[PDB]
Amino acid sequence: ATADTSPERLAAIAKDALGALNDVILKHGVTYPEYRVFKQWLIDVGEGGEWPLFLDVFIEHSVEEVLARSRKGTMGSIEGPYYIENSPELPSKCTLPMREEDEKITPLVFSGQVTDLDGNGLAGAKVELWHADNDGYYSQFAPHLPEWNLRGTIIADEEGRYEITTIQPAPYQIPTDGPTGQFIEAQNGHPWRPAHLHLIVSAPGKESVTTQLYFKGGEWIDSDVASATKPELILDPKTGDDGKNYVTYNFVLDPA
Amino acid sequence: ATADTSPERLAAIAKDALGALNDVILKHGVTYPEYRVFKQWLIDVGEGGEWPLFLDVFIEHSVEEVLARSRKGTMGSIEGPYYIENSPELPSKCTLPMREEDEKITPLVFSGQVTDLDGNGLAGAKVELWHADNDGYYSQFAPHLPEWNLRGTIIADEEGRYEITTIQPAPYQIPTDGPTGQFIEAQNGHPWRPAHLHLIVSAPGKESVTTQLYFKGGEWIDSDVASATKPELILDPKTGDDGKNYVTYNFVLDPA
Ligand SMILES: Oc1cc(Cl)c(Cl)cc1O
Ligand SMILES: Oc1cc(Cl)c(Cl)cc1O
Ligand SMILES: [Fe+3]
Ligand SMILES: [Fe+3]
Repeated sequence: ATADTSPERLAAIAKDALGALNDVILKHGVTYPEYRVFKQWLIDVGEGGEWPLFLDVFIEHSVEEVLARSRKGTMGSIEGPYYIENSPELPSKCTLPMREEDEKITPLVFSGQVTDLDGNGLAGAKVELWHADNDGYYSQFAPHLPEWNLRGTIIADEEGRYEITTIQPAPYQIPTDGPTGQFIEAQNGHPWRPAHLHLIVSAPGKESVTTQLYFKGGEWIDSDVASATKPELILDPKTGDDGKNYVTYNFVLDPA
Repeated sequence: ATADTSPERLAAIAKDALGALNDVILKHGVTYPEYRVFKQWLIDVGEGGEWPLFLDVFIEHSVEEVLARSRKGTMGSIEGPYYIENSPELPSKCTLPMREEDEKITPLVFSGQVTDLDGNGLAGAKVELWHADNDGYYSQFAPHLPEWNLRGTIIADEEGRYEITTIQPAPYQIPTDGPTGQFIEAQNGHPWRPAHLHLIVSAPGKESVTTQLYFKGGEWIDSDVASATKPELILDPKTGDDGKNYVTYNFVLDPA
């Protein structure tokens, strides 16, 4: 990864970031035993491979918030740590790859349209969808799962429409025993994110959008540990007589 | 390491530390490519074993500053990452262990007295001294060095006096190729600390003091990368006719 940040921009960011942290130590009278625990815990974060988790939980929301200012289309949200590029392509009307341990979960039928700022529908539009199973696991991050379980890139039709059947994911829990979970536990927090779909939506000559969608009534929408929920992103699915849940959600893309 | 910090104290520290960092992202409009570089660099810090270095350079000074408020005796300074417990004991009048590559350096004769707040001299007082050689290396952190090179615990006499001959350390440079050095290089900084002695001074029923001493005229006293220099800690050694440099410095210990 590379960034085009100047020495002077970096200096300025570093000065107030370190200044700020040093200010917090002063305000709170952080002790030497505390400093020692902090040092060991930073070591533990790295040793446990949790920098992607910790940052995406506690920092990414502010980086999306910056990006949001430059965008007129659908609300973005954090990518989080579980995205995988090049998920297998599926047609506009499709069902995500899934196991038999998944086919017993009430189906979720997700429909809608990808458009521009003026509402023109968009051909060649792709919807990359990934989410957790009813167990709260992601494929490629749980060795029991078929590697593209609940992952796909949907090819939207000429009008920019799709109909994807999947399942509702379970809420996600941050493993309690790792450094991040221990950080949360030690301050009496909840290591939970509400149930959510991840989507990256793209189209020719359009700026892609990374977002998440949530479920009205879901537990933890009011207390997402990653501060990544937005009211605009909450789905209210209706139940059909097949007993499946139906929801329509449209994507609006900024020009590239 | 353990600390006795409450869930509520931890919550409060975390809230403003993360809040502060998220505020810096917002103020500066930190980008996704920047966020990605930041994430990789945190990973690299851990992989390179540089959490002790980075924190002691950029954070420890604030933790000593907190501790300083509760102390009436000699000014403290940061421990930094190179302290080693149980260095071999030496008598009140002694010379630090050193090589032949060290005996060619002009000697530094360091004298003084350990006392209490009222100026009463202190028996059973110990002066743990450690510093770098003329090359800027520390023993146990450079495989060529005898493991206690320029390290000792000095036993002060009945009056609390010592006379330790050593050498003046060279200034210290933070390795430029590691994540911390690369952090410094990318913002156009200087990876240098002024030449310094480290001391931990202790006595029966007294609160030990961790401090450093610096050298008038030394380069980088005006720009210590670790912000750990204080005017009270700067030595002005006088040259004798043996051509050795002489300095007197007294330690004043708070009661335990
Ligand atoms: O997408 C995610 C993002 C974060 Cl931060 C967490 Cl904790 C879990 C996720 O499933
Ligand atoms: O004692 C030290 C403390 C720090 Cl922070 C550095 Cl960079 C070098 C040292 O020799
Ligand atoms: Fe997720
Ligand atoms: Fe040092």
